[PDB]
Amino acid sequence: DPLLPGFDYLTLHTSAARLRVAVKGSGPPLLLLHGYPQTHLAWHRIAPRLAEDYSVVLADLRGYGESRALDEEGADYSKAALARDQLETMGQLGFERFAVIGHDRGARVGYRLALDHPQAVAAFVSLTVVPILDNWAAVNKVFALNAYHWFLLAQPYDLPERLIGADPEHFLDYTLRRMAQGRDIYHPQALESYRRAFRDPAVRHAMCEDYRAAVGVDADADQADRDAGRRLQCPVQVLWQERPYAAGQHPLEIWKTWAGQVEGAAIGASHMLPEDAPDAVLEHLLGFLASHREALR
Amino acid sequence: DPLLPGFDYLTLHTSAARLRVAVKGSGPPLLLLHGYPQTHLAWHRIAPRLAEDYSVVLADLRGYGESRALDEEGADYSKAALARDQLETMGQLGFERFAVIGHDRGARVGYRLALDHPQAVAAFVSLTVVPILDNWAAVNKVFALNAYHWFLLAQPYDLPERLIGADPEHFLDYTLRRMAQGRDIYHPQALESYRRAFRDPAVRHAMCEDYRAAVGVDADADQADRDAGRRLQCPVQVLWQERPYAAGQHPLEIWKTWAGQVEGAAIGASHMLPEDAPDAVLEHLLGFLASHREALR
Repeated sequence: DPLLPGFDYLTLHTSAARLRVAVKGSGPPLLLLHGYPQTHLAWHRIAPRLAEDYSVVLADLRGYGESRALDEEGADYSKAALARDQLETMGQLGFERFAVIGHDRGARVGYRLALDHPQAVAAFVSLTVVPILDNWAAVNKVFALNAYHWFLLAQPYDLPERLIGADPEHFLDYTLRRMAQGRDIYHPQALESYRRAFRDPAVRHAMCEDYRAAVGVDADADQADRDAGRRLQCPVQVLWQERPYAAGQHPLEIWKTWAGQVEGAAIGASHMLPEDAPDAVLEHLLGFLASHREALR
Repeated sequence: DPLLPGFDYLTLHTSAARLRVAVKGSGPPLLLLHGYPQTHLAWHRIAPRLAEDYSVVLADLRGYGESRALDEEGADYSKAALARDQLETMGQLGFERFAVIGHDRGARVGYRLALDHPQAVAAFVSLTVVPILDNWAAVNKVFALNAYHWFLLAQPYDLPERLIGADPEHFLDYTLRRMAQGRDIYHPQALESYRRAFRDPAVRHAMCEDYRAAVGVDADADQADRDAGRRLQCPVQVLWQERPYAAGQHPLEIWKTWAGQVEGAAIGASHMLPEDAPDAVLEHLLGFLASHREALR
């Protein structure tokens, strides 16, 4: 089976970025946002089915894959900046309001987009993510060991770049295997795309910048919204990895503190839900989007 | 001024290790144990003064500097194992009971030695260290960012070895500058010794093993002592970096939960107390050892 049959590959020129986008379909618009250390190809098992019924837009996040900031020196990689990229992307393609489905870092861009630009986001789906403010409050010994890279990649420039850049393919391959819990989920051709991106020093730097923003400005933005009592205004679905959650850390419970309309489900797979559990993900997504069909109008 | 004038350099062959030791002086015995990422030379500003009045023994920790495990494949780098090295070292030199002064990882070896072998430790001085069990309980976002390496170096073999081994001198130099807060405290010749050790892949591996033990067996050992109500039996001095401490985290308060006889002082310097603040350290050490002169008998 081919990868992304019938998708049209575009390069969009926005005010601050050159963005790689792939589009297919007709009907209400959906924007799908991948995570780390991946590209838009992570959606290859999901996006074709969605494009049977929806206008589907896949994008590489700024700095990841083939997307680049125009400021090659001091670009902004905050989630707020990447949220503006999404507004501009969808606007250029003809959409002022759209649903957003994110995995991992892409879900962080997505919820920030929903908070900052509620008029633009019809519905929001998070795969594996709760807001960074909640993640930081949960840090303990085991968290820091399991997610050691959240702390490494956030060290000041150019410490992590020097470390992860020594043998990029080793670090990429190690990381993908770890995130997949050793499961054979990566299409060999999608993998070559992830590898090529990670071999680019600019991509690795942009990834570090994402992690630095997570510690800093992204967390400050979440705190400001918490202080203001600002919530997501659209229906939210959260799909999470089946595992134990400590008190106060269950993803459905956390999302209900950020949004008045929340639903979700556990999926028995690795963290890499798009690639590991596409049929389960699709069943949930399709049902959610159908249930809120009027919201998508 | 020369480095370690009149010190006699020895290589001791113990049951599980080949240990680099340097000795000088006469009188009651003191064992000085350096930390990470250093060697026994870190004591060069302190040990000569002490050797005017005491029998001074400086050792490279197992795997650090010029000290090596005999098992080149699966050696034990727990603090308990390194504590046994110290018993054997001092015993070979003629001492069944002695004072221990440790900095950083060396203080971790030292307190473990005191807990496991109370008959051997006359007095204990910790520079910058509280027990690992207390450190782990304190982990939060800021801790994990500041001490990111505690989490990186504890990742399973051979992840951190691959990262820190790519450009060893870059990582060593970065780390020493960071620990010194940019202060010009490293004697250029001591620095070459630290650099040579870090260029050895076996040393870097042993350092990772230390950090892995900290997460695992070392913490389990501390918990067992806490469960048993086992405390250090000797007088303890703690010298700590002048900085704010959260409630429950002040080093004097923590040590008083581990020992009945505790004193200490803040020193206004970087973490690298032996090299940054030797005169302050010496004033405190000399006074402590003189106050407990009868205990050293």
